[PDB]
Amino acid sequence: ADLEDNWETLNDNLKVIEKADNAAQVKDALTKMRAAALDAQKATPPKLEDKSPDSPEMKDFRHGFDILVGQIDDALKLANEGKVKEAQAAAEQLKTTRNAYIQKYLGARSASSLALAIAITALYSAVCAVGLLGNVLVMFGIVRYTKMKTATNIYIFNLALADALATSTLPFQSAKYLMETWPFGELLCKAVLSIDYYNMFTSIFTLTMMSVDRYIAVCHPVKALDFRTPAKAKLINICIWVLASGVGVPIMVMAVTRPRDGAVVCMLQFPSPSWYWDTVTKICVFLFAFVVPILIITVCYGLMLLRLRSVRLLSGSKEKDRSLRRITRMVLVVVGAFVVCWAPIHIFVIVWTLVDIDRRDPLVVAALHLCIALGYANSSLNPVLYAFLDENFKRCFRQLC
Amino acid sequence: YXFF
Ligand code: NA
Repeated sequence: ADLEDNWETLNDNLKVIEKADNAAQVKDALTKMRAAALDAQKATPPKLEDKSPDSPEMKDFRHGFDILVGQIDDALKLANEGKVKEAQAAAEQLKTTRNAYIQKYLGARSASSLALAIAITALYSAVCAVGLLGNVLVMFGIVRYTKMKTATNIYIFNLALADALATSTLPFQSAKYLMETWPFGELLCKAVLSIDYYNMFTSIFTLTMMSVDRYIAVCHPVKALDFRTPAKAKLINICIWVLASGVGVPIMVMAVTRPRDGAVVCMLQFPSPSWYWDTVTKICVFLFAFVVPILIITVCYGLMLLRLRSVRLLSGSKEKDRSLRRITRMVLVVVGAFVVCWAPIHIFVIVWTLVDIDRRDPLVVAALHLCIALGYANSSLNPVLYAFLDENFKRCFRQLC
Repeated sequence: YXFF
């Protein structure tokens, strides 16, 4: 909204007036405050939202700004006469008046803001339910059944684990959005934030390795016998988690809970200068957990197209050939679904971080949160893709229901 | 992803 901005500019210029050498600074600050004040007076504060413009509460609210403006005018009169310190003193009085008579009306979130929290809570809940149940089923199926122990399925186990973990955090994140605070302590704050990064890194790294596995199964059938075993897949899974802990561990450490503006926030506290390391991390995340892995996957499939399209006998049997081909198609589809789901938020974050966009615009904030939600949706979508695209997962699904 |  405009009100919160106008209110921020009032505060910011009061601080300018406190530490000011000369009357020009004071006059300029006061004049800006007056424009903000007049603008603020035209708003409907969240606490009086959908109340009549001519209601007692609205009249009183507007009246408070007539008083502020009157005081800004007196302070400005003084500043124009050269009387800096008296103007500074007069401005200290605004702060009192403002707090004593206008403060009450500001504070709350708007209905639109609460609407957003409810919609997010709705989506996160649906995602959590389908995602958590779905991936726990996949993991149970892979362990429980002999026929499931395959190199490709061990990789899938790793995706399901990352997705199970990621979706388990959503109810806590939902609660935060509804309550506008973090009531779960620091340890669970550390857990939720680091799990977010683990999901992103372990997932794409695993999809990269599934693409490489497929590349080897198709273009190097003889060497594939050497490389493509369940045990080695498991080994690569572990390596993926170890490697991803290069980002995961720092995040555990930097994740803290702090009291701020009457709430507890769970946040990442980067070392000084915070803005610099925050931005280094974001560009690193974007490159090493999205762009570079996608190049590798693209290359792997590019080289596979030469053999997949321009041949007929890949293996020495009909059953194996079609089995090698559909598993390869599944991996591409799972990869595709991952990129579609994650690309929007990843682009948004870079734009949000680097470009001067209106970060308080209702539409931008709605779109952003939709894009964040789409990233999590990937986790609930994947179990359904395995059921749709793979013979043994369909049979495992049907045996359950 | 992402957070403050
Ligand atoms: Na994932």
